[PDB]
Amino acid sequence: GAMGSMERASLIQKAKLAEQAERYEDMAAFMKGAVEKGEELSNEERNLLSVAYKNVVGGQRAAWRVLSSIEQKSNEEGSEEKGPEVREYREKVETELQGVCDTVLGLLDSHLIKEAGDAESRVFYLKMKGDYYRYLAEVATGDDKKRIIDSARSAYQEAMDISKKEMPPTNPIRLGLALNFSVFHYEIANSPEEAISLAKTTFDEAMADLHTLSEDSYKDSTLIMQLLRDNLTLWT
Amino acid sequence: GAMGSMERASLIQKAKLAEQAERYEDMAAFMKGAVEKGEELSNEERNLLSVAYKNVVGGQRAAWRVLSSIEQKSNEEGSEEKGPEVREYREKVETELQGVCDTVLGLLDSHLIKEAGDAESRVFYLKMKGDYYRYLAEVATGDDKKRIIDSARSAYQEAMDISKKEMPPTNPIRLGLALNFSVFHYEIANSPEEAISLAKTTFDEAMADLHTLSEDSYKDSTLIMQLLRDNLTLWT
Amino acid sequence: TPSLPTPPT
Amino acid sequence: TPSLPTPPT
Ligand SMILES: *Cc1ccc(S(=O)(=O)N2CCNc3ccccc32)cc1
Ligand SMILES: *Cc1ccc(S(=O)(=O)N2CCNc3ccccc32)cc1
Repeated sequence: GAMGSMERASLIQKAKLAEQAERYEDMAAFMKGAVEKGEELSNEERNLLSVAYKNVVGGQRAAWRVLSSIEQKSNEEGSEEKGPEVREYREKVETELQGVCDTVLGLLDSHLIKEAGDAESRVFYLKMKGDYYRYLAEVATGDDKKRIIDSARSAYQEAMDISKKEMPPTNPIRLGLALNFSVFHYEIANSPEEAISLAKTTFDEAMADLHTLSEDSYKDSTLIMQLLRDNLTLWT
Repeated sequence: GAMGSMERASLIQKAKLAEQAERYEDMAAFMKGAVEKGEELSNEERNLLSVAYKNVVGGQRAAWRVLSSIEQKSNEEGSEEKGPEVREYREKVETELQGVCDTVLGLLDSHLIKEAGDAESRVFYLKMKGDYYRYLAEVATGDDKKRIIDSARSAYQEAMDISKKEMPPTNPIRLGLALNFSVFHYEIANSPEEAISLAKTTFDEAMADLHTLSEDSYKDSTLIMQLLRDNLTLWT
Repeated sequence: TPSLPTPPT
Repeated sequence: TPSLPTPPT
């Protein structure tokens, strides 16, 4: 790989520079290089990996949705035929998005998850696994679509089981996992009631534990609680 | 080139889709492919070429400025040594920016400018030539720096001479050219008085011609006049 | 629906 | 200083 000659510490330093520069494709390539050094990632390094790839794939998903909407409009009655270009370009963006998701999943499988023994690392990576399978599910249509959805569900579920056993109900990773798994239920699995139930129970159980927290911890936990409440407001 | 097998009309269609998707690197690659078909560009196609590349290079310039600032801070007294990484990454972004500018300049030289005979096309391309040499000047430091600045000046000057002879003082291309050449004077050529004089004269001469315009033309001309006034306000 | 945002590190 | 912006086409 093209980052094989660069020191691990240099790749991390450059990832932080790339973030400041809003160069997220570079950031992701630096963090991929850092993972490929073979060592486990620290808390801060896990967050850099996640920020890099969520920014890259987020841009691709936004583009895909714009193109898919145009393509949908084209297939309505009354619409003039404009040739294969919209489908072709949606397909190009889709293939690139799938490639990035496969790359992230490949890093998780080789070998981040298997070496992650502490709850904060393992839950973090399984949450990532669920998210990137969820992004693959958003664009899936073929024979493996149910399997893609089930792979996201399985990852999220394992993360949930560990987080419930090993983390307090206010832990930000636990909260963000619950937020994203609730979105999976609502947007991917056609299970809005499960989505609502999970968001409500997560919010309530976090509320009850806020008393144990420092001011700083409270800020982080309450921020994600408000995001859960925002979705509950949207869904009800 | 990788767009050689795609129809010209398809490349233009996809450029417009890429714009909607905010996929400006794709947009630029499609428009490069369209220029390389060898035919002259229409007004609308010239604007797509410009939008694509200005968005790409604008992102690179913003990143370069962030990195150059960090690099400057590192060379101040009191700053801890952090190794070669900031310089290396600034240099990487700089080389990529230079590459894009060279690509655009190469399209202009092969063969857009030489085939552009009407004032609206020729002025547009010479303005582009000045702008992309100006972006090269922003990052230049070596033996050719004066020559890079002079290449921007020469392009802008030829554009100005044609625009004054062939276009009304309210023409948006003429106005935008004057705006950018004034910025060249102020930011690159160490000539703030020339910058101010050019912006003032351009504004005044446009004001005097607004009476000839339709409501729609007035909107476009007055928008760029306000940008000239904004710079005059900043500079005085 | 919004999922978890990605603030700067 | 700001140069000419690049609005959507
Ligand atoms: C999945 C996950 C959950 C929390 C965190 S964080 O480090 O607390 N953090 C950064 C990512 N997004 C976020 C939103 C609100 C509050 C905190 C965060 C990281 C990743
Ligand atoms: C260089 C130049 C000048 C004007 C034009 S435009 O087509 O009138 N246009 C699009 C680019 N920016 C802009 C700003 C304000 C008003 C109009 C425009 C294009 C290119």
